[PDB]
Amino acid sequence: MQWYLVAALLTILTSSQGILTTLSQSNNYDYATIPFLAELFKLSVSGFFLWKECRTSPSVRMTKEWRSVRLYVVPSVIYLIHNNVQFATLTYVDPSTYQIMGNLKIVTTGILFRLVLKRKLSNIQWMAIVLLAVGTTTSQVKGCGDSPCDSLFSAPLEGYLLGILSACLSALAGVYTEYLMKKNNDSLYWQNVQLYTFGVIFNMGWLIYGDFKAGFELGPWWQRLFNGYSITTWMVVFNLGSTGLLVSWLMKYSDNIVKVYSTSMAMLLTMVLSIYLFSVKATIQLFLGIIICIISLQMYFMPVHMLIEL
Amino acid sequence: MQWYLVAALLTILTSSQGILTTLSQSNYDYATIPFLAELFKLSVSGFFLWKECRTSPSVRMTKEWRSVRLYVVPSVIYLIHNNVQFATLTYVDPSTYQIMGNLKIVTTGILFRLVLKRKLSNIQWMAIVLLAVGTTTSQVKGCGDSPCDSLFSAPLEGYLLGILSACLSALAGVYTEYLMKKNNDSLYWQNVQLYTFGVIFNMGWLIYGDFKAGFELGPWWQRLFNGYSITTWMVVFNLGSTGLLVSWLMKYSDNIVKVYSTSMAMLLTMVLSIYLFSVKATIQLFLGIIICIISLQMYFMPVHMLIEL
Ligand SMILES: Nc1ccn([C@@H]2O[C@H](COP(=O)(O)O)[C@@H](O)[C@H]2O)c(=O)n1
Ligand SMILES: Nc1ccn([C@@H]2O[C@H](COP(=O)(O)O)[C@@H](O)[C@H]2O)c(=O)n1
Repeated sequence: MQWYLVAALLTILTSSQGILTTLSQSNNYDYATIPFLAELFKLSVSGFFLWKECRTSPSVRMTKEWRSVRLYVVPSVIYLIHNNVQFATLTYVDPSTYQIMGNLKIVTTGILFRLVLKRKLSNIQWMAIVLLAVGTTTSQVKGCGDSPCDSLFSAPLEGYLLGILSACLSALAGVYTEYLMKKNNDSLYWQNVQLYTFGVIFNMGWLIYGDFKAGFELGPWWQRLFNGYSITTWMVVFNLGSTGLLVSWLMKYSDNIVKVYSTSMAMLLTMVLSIYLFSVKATIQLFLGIIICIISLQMYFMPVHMLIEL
Repeated sequence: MQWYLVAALLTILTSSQGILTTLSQSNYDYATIPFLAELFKLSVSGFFLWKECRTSPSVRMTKEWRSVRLYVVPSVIYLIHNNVQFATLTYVDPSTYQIMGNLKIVTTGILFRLVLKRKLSNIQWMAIVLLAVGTTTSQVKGCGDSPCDSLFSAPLEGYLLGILSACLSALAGVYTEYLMKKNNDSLYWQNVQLYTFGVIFNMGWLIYGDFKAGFELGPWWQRLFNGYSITTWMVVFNLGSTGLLVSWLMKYSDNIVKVYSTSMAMLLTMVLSIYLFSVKATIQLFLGIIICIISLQMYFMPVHMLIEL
């Protein structure tokens, strides 16, 4: 119920789906179908709570007018375009280069927060947003004697340009979602229901397109849907659903910058946990990135009188 | 130089590329490795051919298009095979697909008799089957395995294509043996022709893939080295190595020695995965090994040793 508990919980669970994905990714299923099931989980859990809210509550705010309902399409259109850009990018860059260009969403959300959401940021705060992006990048940077030597700056221009466009779309999606939640006095569960309906539709249309690409002659998406699905596979479907509901909560009762701080701190926690479990070699880059990020946290969230005291 | 040392070495190295693949499958494209692996074999064969011509008084080499053009066929089969493999996986989970893979043992068996016209005793036929049964046994999904593959409950297309896949797989191998043994030619010249067409077709595949997206995205040659770790290069060499041994066996041995090596590699991988990846040893592993060890004895044991005390 407090934004900082939800944000902390999102951090805990964003790193859970991180580890559970790799474990489940032990050589058996389709990660094309999970986002569909993950959306279906969110759509049906939101609908449940909407139903329960209508039967429990004297008044439930719900804008049924197509003027406002149709606007929940946009995020899905952005995310569709985003997925094409992501796929396009990876045909110029190795996934590590792509993973590290991903920290640009922190600055692009920053900018669109100001531009689209028209919200005010101090200079100290702007410097924190940048520090966060720099701090996360720092932890990811390829250390000495790393077998996949990514020759820096030596990737094709298309790669760099698309990586940048990817981050702008990623940010735009999140920032537009916040707009939708906060533009209405409506119920969180009704906003979710509309949002995640269009997501289900578009996820589904994607899989139908994929089947169209092979002339519908091969196996259809609905038949294949459950193939290889272990328990761990189902854990991440729920886990991806869970975190997605928290993101919506924060889109309503918080902001994108709290989101990207949660997401960023999850990525650091994952690396810290990977040392004890997957036994990954701890590096100075991890150490440094954490300190930058902890300080980036304080800068942005610390009350401005605490910044100035002894 | 002795077939049984090469076969044993192929077993050792077929399981090496097995582990090294998963370890490296930790950043790259497994679409491009077969291309580099073929290039390695083509250029290592060419090297030894060159060296053989400069070292040897006489080198047997049939340059006539009548016989050179026949080295295309394996590549055409393997191309069709890869389409079938991809098609299959859109009806079945990879485990179901992996376990249907033991049918290549019986399909090589049959085509050995049909295409290569070679003679098998009944004891030998029973060994070929036992091998396929023994490998399947080790793979079978044990109690409390999270991906519960509802047996027999897959689509018909899946089962039918899995079967067709095995026939093509076998046909490719059996036809290769035909090519090696139909000539008195140099191993290195047979490799050079074989692996030239393989390079060409591997390359045409990647060009097709780029055509499928209108050549608008990243081209295969630019992308070729992306994500390539040292580990990645180890399996490229390792996949090249084993492939040269397969050719040796296509010439101076037979497909059945191949599939015994491949099968025993798959068992060794599971045994090694217990100490390294710490996979839980099962009775199915234990049973499959005993079946396979006995399947080995049956096929290779001299028939007087089978009958003594
Ligand atoms: N694999 C995926 C995953 C998501 N998407 C897009 O993202 C949207 C789903 O929303 P989220 O995944 O952001 O919850 C869909 O509208 C879909 O177009 C996709 O096109 N391919
Ligand atoms: N990923 C792969 C690997 C091989 N192949 C096919 O297999 C042939 C290469 O032979 P090997 O890789 O079996 O030595 C090529 O002609 C190619 O058409 C493919 O089409 N896609």
